[PDB]
Amino acid sequence: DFTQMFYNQNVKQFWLPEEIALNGDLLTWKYLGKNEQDTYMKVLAGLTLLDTEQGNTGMPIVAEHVDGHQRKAVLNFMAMMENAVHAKSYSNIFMTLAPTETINEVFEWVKQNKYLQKKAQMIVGLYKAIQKDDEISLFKAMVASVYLESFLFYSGFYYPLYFYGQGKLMQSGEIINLILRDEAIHGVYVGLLAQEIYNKQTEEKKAELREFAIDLLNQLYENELEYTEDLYDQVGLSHDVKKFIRYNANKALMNLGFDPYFEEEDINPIVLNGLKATVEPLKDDDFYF
Amino acid sequence: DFTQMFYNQNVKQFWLPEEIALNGDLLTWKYLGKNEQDTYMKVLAGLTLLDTEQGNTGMPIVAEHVDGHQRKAVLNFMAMMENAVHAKSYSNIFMTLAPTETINEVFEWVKQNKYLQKKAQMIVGLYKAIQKDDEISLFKAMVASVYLESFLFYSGFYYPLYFYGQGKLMQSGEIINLILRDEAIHGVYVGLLAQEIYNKQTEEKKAELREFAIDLLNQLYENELEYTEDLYDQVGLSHDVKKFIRYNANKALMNLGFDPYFEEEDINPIVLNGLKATVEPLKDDDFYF
Amino acid sequence: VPKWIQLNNEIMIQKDGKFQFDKDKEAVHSYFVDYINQNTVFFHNLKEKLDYLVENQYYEEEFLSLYSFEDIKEVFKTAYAKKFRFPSFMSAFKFYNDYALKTNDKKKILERYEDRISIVALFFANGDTEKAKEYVNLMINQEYQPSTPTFLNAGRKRRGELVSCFLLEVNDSLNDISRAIDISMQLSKLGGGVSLNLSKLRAKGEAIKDVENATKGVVGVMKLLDNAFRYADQMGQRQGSGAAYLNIFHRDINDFLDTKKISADEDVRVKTLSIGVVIPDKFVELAREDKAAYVFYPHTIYKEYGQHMDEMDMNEMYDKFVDNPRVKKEKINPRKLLEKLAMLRSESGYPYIMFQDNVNKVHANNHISKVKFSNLCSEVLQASQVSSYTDYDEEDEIGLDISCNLGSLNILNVMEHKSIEKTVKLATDSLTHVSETTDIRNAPAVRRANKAMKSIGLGAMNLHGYLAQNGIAYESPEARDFANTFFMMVNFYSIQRSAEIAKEKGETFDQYEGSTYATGEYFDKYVSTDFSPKYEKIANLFEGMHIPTTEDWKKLKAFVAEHGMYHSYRLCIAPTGSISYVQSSTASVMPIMERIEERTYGNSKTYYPMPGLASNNWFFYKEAYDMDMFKVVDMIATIQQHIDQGISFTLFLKDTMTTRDLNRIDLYAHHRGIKTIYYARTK
Amino acid sequence: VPKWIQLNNEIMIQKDGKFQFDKDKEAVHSYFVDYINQNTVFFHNLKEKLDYLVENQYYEEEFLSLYSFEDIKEVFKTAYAKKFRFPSFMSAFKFYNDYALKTNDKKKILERYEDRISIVALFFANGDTEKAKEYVNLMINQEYQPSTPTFLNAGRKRRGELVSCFLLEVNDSLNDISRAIDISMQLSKLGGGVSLNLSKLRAKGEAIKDVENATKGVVGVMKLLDNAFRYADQMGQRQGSGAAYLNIFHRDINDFLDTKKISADEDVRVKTLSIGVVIPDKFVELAREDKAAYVFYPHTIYKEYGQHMDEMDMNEMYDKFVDNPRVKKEKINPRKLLEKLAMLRSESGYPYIMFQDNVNKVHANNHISKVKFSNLCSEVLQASQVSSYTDYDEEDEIGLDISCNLGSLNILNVMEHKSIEKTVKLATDSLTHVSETTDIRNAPAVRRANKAMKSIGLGAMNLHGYLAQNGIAYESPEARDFANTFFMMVNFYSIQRSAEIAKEKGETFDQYEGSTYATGEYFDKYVSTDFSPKYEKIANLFEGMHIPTTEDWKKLKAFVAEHGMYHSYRLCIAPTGSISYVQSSTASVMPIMERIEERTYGNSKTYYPMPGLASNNWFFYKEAYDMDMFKVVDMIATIQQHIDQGISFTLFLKDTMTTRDLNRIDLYAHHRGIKTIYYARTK
Ligand SMILES: Nc1ncnc2c1ncn2[C@@H]1O[C@H](COP(=O)(O)OP(=O)(O)OP(=O)(O)O)[C@@H](O)[C@H]1O
Ligand SMILES: Nc1ncnc2c1ncn2[C@@H]1O[C@H](COP(=O)(O)OP(=O)(O)OP(=O)(O)O)[C@@H](O)[C@H]1O
Ligand SMILES: Cc1cn([C@H]2C[C@H](O)[C@@H](COP(=O)(O)OP(=O)(O)OP(=O)(O)O)O2)c(=O)[nH]c1=O
Ligand SMILES: [Mg+2]
Ligand SMILES: [Mg+2]
Ligand SMILES: [Mn+2]
Ligand SMILES: [Mn+2]
Ligand SMILES: [Mn+2]
Ligand SMILES: [Mn+2]
Repeated sequence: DFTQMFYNQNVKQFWLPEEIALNGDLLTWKYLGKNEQDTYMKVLAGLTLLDTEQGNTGMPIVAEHVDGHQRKAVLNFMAMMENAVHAKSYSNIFMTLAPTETINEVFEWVKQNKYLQKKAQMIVGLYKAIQKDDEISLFKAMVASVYLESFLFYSGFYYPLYFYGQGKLMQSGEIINLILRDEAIHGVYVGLLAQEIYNKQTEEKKAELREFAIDLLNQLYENELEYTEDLYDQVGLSHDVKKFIRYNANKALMNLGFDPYFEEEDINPIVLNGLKATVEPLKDDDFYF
Repeated sequence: DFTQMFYNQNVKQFWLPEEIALNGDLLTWKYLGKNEQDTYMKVLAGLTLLDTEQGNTGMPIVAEHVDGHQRKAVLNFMAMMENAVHAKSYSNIFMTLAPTETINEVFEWVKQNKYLQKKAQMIVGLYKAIQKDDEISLFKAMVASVYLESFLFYSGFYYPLYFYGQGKLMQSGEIINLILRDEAIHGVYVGLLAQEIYNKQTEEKKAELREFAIDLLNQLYENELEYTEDLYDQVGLSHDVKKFIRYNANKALMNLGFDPYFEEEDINPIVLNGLKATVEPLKDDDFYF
Repeated sequence: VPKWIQLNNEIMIQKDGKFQFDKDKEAVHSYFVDYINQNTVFFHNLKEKLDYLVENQYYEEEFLSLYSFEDIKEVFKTAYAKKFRFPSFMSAFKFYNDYALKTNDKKKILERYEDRISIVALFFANGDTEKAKEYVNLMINQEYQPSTPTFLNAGRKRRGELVSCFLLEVNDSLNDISRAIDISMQLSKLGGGVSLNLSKLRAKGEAIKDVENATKGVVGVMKLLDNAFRYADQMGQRQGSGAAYLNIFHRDINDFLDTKKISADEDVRVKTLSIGVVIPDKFVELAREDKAAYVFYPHTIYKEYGQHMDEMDMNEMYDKFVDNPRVKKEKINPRKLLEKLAMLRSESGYPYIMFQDNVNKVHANNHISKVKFSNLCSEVLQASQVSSYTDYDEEDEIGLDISCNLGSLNILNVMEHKSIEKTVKLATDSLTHVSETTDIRNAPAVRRANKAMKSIGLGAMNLHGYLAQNGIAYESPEARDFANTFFMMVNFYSIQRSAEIAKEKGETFDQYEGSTYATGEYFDKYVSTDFSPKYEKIANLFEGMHIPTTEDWKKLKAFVAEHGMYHSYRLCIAPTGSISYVQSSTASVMPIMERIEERTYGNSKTYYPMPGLASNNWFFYKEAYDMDMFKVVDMIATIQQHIDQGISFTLFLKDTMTTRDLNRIDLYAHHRGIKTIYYARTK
Repeated sequence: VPKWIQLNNEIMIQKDGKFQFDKDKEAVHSYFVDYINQNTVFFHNLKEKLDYLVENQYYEEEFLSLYSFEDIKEVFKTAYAKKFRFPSFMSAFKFYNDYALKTNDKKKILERYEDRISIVALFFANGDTEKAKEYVNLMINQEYQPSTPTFLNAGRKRRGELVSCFLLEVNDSLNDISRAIDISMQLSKLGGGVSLNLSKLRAKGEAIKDVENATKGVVGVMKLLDNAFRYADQMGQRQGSGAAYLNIFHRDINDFLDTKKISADEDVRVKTLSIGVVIPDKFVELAREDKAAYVFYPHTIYKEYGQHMDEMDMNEMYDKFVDNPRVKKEKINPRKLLEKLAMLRSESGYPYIMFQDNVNKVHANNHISKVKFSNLCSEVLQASQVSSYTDYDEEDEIGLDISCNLGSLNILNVMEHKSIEKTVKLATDSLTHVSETTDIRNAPAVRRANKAMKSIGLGAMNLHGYLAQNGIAYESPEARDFANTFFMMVNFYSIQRSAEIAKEKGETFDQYEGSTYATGEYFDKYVSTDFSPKYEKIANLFEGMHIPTTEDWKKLKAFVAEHGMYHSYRLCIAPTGSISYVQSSTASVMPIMERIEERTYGNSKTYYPMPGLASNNWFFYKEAYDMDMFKVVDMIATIQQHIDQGISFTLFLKDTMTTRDLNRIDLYAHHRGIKTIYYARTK
């Protein structure tokens, strides 16, 4: 009942980072403190890693196991967006704002950062555990994917949105908003596929799947807290970001058909403010008036 | 040396089925004989069936085994074009020209056809034989992929190009020309990835891989001749189609860095009208002799 | 955020469900109370100011030396007596950011609006204090606006040329191609937009010294020109802008067009080179009848007939070219080519469309040459003769390269002052002065054609603004009636001023005797058709002004016959990009794109409502995209029937309409007599 | 596959563990008895052949009209009396595919080797039958080989220019840049490789008339020249090849080098324009001492001193540039720049390296100008004066743009015939004739320099072939002794012929009086040092030939002082790429790249063994990559001490060695007096 409308929405949202000129951010970037620039680079690098694995591994593997040519076409399109559009856009931002050595250093930093490695290990592990014709392993990977789309990106998204909302780094911010618009629909779509599998189960099996989903969320959440503190303490924003990730965790649960897990909190209003042509042939009657 | 350049060319060639209005083809379709309509339907179904294998297996399997983030992104983009763009385009052409019952029957026929099946299963067999961390099996699959993209499609492309060059079925011919333009670049790109593997091999292993490629080409070519007579004798075109197959076989070989196999022939003019050394610092006393 | 920017952004904040337009006025005050007056250099007297500007190489000594200091002071006093106030913040911002003279360190303002206007008037008058005061009253009433080159650079020592539209003919030779590249670089260095005709160049696969398949076609020349324009970019200030025009019957026309496709490779696509296509009536006839057309190899035609393909009438030559075995040609589908043009215009707005026969059926100087191509803005339509640039130490055959002189009437200000005649004549005199004072030492054909043709372009702007502030819809028949009458009066007084200048100086433009002005044919439709308003509202708009009748046109025809005409061309309607802001006017005769436009300067946002926009005239300020393009074509044709050159005519399309709609608009423009189509801007 | 192709491939099929070299000979026989004799066009006699070639616009009739038909028949009979046989298949294949005259459709062969040699000799002699026979005997014996332009195009109606290389000086102005682009296109149209000195152009971020940070630097001119050479590509037959030379002290030197980086962006990358770097001794001194160097802005230096940066000696003016506050400069690390040069040469073989002080410490015409850059093959090193191309309608100050005619001595054939003197004098006469009949109507500085300098380039080929066929290792001291003696003889007889031509014509080259030839300084090392062979084997090799001593050199010095020299420059050793195949000779004085080279033609593959390769001389034909580059540098310096211009010195590197090894080789070349380094080819 939904794939065709997701297909149409995904293809109509198609974009490339080159559509957005980035040289306009040069001055507001220059004006940020060293702490702010450091957090910003690292935040986008963490996002780049997530999209790299979502594009290389997550979306293609889910596409392989989901039945139906149209469902596969949507998932293939989403996979392309992850690595050919999203992951690449971050390099466009980096290449504009930062010198090569700072770019090299931040990519070295992703490799050695323990929270980023842990979250990649956990998510990719679940993707690679999918067994052919085994719907339960597939469900588990789809939960992981929804948590990546609708929860894990948000510790990263906070900062570009926080600046966009203050009228700073608005070109980079425009790219990020386009990425976020895509991930929101990706999280909903994968969520609907996960619910399909969940709804086939006995009540006993469902109870176990909820346990899996909640245990996984808590484990990812605890790691994300440490990651958030590590990045944001130097810019004074860790508590604010934590509220934001809890907000988005609830959205991820809802995408999976589950009740919200965290209590509602006031999000920084700045971040809330941060949020070919058709061809016809010529008729002989078009030449006369 | 080449992936970013191909990335650029691929993404700038992006297109969607909806861009070409198909209904005006009915004004020339109605004037074709039964044999012409039959051949066109059968050719179209042949292309559709082969391209589905490439979207579901060929491109995603190569993307899975190739190392490199940027290569995986380009390959993902190509897989997307197969599943999201090409497959929808072929379906659109069919739905415009034939009623539902006729489409189902043509696909039943082509699905049972000996020459279409022989080539489809030969290609799919090589994709299924790729082994993790075995570059020889990957190379063999890449050869199969290049043969599909740059050679096997062309016994089929001939007919839409033949009409397109005569002013018939111009809307579907425009679509086919866009598809063909994508397959050409797909073939060239996968060809470069195969040459990379080939160049890492010993001289004996190279000679063995050359023998594999020529042997495979021979098997496919002999089946193409039979496929060609089976479809094109009823419309009197087989002689010229055979010249077009050999010409495209030579292009496929050149994509794989191999010499042409067949002598140069002229093509039907109607179809033509349709168509790093180690950096070591200076240590001083290198200026004195 | 500065106070004036807050006051400007307060416009969008709606009070009682209405935009706070009046707040914009307050912004202007702030922009002058907080910024302009603080950063404006003041002197004890005008003598000290003039001495400082002359000594510091800001002004030129020659034009100021023609007047006594008392006369210059009187001109400045006349400029300041108006007490002119910018009605909107964007007008003052655009003037003081683009046109006001600043110090070498670009932190202080040396010129106010009155100072710049006085300097331009003194430059125009060339020693006549009364004429300078007349120019000052013309520009401070904002009835006439010199173009951006003239307005910005008049009287300044550190300046580019006062002409920025240049049309070059390129002959089919390597020497001529290299000379065209050199001249394009020199004119872009002067700050001018350069248009080159590439139709005489032989297509790809032609013979060079009887060796086959040797020519690279016009696409290689376009690559060379694109590199030349990228290199010559006004000393790294603005992006080098160039245009290339090719006849649609040139064989390279597809490859030409392929230079603007997004899928084109790096060795095919030209990024800083605009492209225009010249479409003769023969192509439209072939597309209409669905007959397959032929694109010809220009060099084979030149070898067979001794003349270039674009130098002869394709309507009578097409059948002979097709039937000639020695003329090489390729089969094309003209309807497919039209669809390709529409698709390319949808994607990028390119190419410009020139309807050759629409231009040349009313061209007054067909004896000199037929108009083969247009300018970078697709409104200059003049006769041009190609030059034969030979080898070194060999005399070149210098032809005629078009370079017209731009200047725009403000229709609202002109008509509210009831001064069509005086404004048109004074603008013609100023354009004549600027054309006479232009001397380009690196473009021989441009200089020769400027000396001979004496062609000027007198445009108009604020047409939609005037119509909306007078309760007239741009698409209404009353608007077309007003445009007909107003531009017929503009043409009448422009011809009268040209004939008066010819009588005073005793000279006409070169080869005037063969023109339709000399034979009286040009005045035919003017001595038989009365162009008085057919609607009472338009007649009341023209109240207080004498509307030339058929008898007046007969008298003007006799006067032109007796005395001649000084200018080969007089009227051309340019886009008027940034000067429309300073004049608080809508751009050109085009309808407005947006009622309120949002712009981003630095890291700040700014809001410019269209001039005179309010709640009462909000509906009359209809956006161009919402308008019917057929009625816009009708209005532009109504204006074009009184303009000797072309009009920069941009199509305004919605994303919903397809290439069939674009082709229909183009074909209706061709049917209605539209000479050029500039852009296809999709909303 | 053809029979001769199989016979040529039979070489690599070893018999008894040895290559079948003799099979190659069989191939030639097949290639003649199955292809050449069947595809040749035979006439009843020579009269019909000459008439057919004249009326069908194959031959120019003017040079043939200077001889009666009896004399032409005698010349052709002299050519055919030698019964010349190509010893290898590739020699005949290369001649009949690249140099033999074919029909318009290229289906038949009109010119044999003897026919081509006779036509070239008749063109050289200019009406002298005995001189034509002398040239015929010189070329049929393969003692002398005219360059590819001269050999291919002499006496042809559809010919290009006989000059191979052209060197242009580009002044720092838009007019001069555009003229340089035009001249580059004109000379590439003529088929010659064009080299442009960009060191006078001001760097990026310089002022164009008081507006600062306006210039695009040498990279924009590089892009313009790259597009010009792409457009002018010999009518699409041979890719347009250009060279850009920049002084290492230019501020743009990094950006210059960045044009050849494999990671360069498309807006910077240049792909059809070779790059060369001119390194004064000051840069090497700064790098040696590890003192941070300064690159300079040329326009600031020109403003302060009135002369261009490359117009004066950096070794004496570098400190003045650095200490001058009015000169703008940027800090660089000279060792880092050297490492960047080595890395670039490892990656792509660029830039060419020109050691300016090594060129100018022995340059004989420093009074006219210092050598500031080299040609596309980095072997032409001549004085050049920049031209002042002014505005249109203004007279241009025409300078001197380098251009010389190439011709190579076959060392093996010259020494086998014991005719160093006769071959050198006849080659000098032929090159003088080629210079005299060269008249380029679109390059004024090139024409003036050809008329005044009268510079020619007499090269040499088959040095390694002669050494290996005589049992001398190319790296051995005996080989360097042979090169010293042979090239001293070549220089002696070239100077003697130049002085004899000056005496017989009563004219010297322009400004000869200030040259070191006139003052006698040039002969210093020749009147004090004896260059006779120091080894008995080399002396035996030179038996039967009078080796000039210090007394002969003193007599020649007196003769030059009395009569002068006709040629400013006489000897330059070009790479001699494809014409070395026809002569059965190793390319230039460089060591062989490979003993047997496998080249793919069409769908077939062919193997060319080095001339004279066999079992007994297999290890004397040592491959260049296996050789010590220091000993190759020693050989090239030994030859260079007797060559007034440069030598195209290609470095042959192994993949194992680092950029430090390349830098060491470059610094040893600079230490040993190497003037230019051509290529860094890595195996
Ligand atoms: N809208 C405006 N357009 C142009 N200049 C303005 C504008 N508003 C203020 N100025 C400038 O600021 C000055 C101050 O004008 P203000 O509105 O305070 O009163 P005023 O009676 O015009 O003043 P003044 O004594 O300067 O003539 C004006 O003389 C003028 O130079
Ligand atoms: N290696 C070669 N180089 C040049 N021309 C050759 C060569 N081999 C054969 N030819 C040409 O082909 C002809 C074939 O004759 P071939 O050499 O076999 O000997 P022939 O008939 O006894 O006569 P001759 O050797 O006296 O010319 C030669 O006369 C010559 O014109
Ligand atoms: C016109 C122009 C010049 N230049 C550079 C290249 C030339 O080497 C250099 C000199 O240009 P010139 O032609 O000499 O400019 P000019 O004579 O008007 O200025 P000046 O009096 O200072 O000489 O300027 C650009 O880089 N881009 C341009 O568009
Ligand atoms: Mg010509
Ligand atoms: Mg200058
Ligand atoms: Mn993503
Ligand atoms: Mn996603
Ligand atoms: Mn496909
Ligand atoms: Mn494909």
